[PDB]
Amino acid sequence: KYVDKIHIGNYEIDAWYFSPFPEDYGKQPKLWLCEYCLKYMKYEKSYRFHLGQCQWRQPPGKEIYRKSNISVHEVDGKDHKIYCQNLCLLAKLFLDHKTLYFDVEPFVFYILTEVDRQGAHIVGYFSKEKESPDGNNVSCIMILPPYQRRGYGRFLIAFSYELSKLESTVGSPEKPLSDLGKLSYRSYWSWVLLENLRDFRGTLSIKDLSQMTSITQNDIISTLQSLNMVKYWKGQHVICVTPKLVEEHLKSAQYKKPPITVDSVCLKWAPP
Ligand SMILES: O=C(NNS(=O)(=O)c1ccc2ccccc2c1)c1ccccc1F
Ligand SMILES: [Zn+2]
Repeated sequence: KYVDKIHIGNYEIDAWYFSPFPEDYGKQPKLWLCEYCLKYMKYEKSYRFHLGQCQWRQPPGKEIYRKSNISVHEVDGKDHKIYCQNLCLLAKLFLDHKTLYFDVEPFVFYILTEVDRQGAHIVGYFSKEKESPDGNNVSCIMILPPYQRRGYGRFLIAFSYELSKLESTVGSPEKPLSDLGKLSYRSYWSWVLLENLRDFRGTLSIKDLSQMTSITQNDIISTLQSLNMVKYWKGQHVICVTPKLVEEHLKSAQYKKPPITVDSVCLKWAPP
């Protein structure tokens, strides 16, 4: 009755949540998605026919990042409506709190792919309001289950701050965050802040850290609290940490997997 399993690329993936594909699509045992155009289909036969015919081998929009075989495409919801609606219905299978699937025009979508000889394979994405009244620099972020916990979520979170830095603005993801989203942002913020506290030497204040990283002061402060690296004095949070304790944290298991890093030399972007 609801869609409970999809086939995309060479993956079969079980759903985590309800997504409002049309009812007739839910009745089938699996929904079959083209991994390049994200068209959803009811039958293995319509899928195989589509695979032989569809000419797309990467997302639409502009390739604003490419380094080796990792790419990001910026897709404006106005310009590529059906692709963006297909993407938001795919995403809602894995996101409990996303509420927007059809009214995609106010958004831009950043699609992460891993490229081989056959084409550019979707890993995940984040959407971003073109104008955010609350200064959200991500609306929803989703990594398909077979790619989770493999460094791609860290990449996309960093990429969203690389956009904010080019916009000279701070930003924070829209709440609520998933359980894995919370842990991922906390760990990302902790790494970034701890690296800056090692590097600039050298009394940076919180407002300094916010300008260097585009992380809001509130998210810097909550992170520093979790790390016990702030004192409070006459109504003000103040950084309080030794170079040794910064190094103890940076040496922890949390930060030991080799990251896929955003190389800003490979990012081609200016404010929309
Ligand atoms: O797949 C994910 N997270 N896991 S991850 O491997 O990309 C990751 C995420 C953040 C990290 C921060 C510091 C050190 C290593 C980190 C590794 C993920 C899924 C949904 C939403 C956000 C996410 F980030
Ligand atoms: Zn297709």
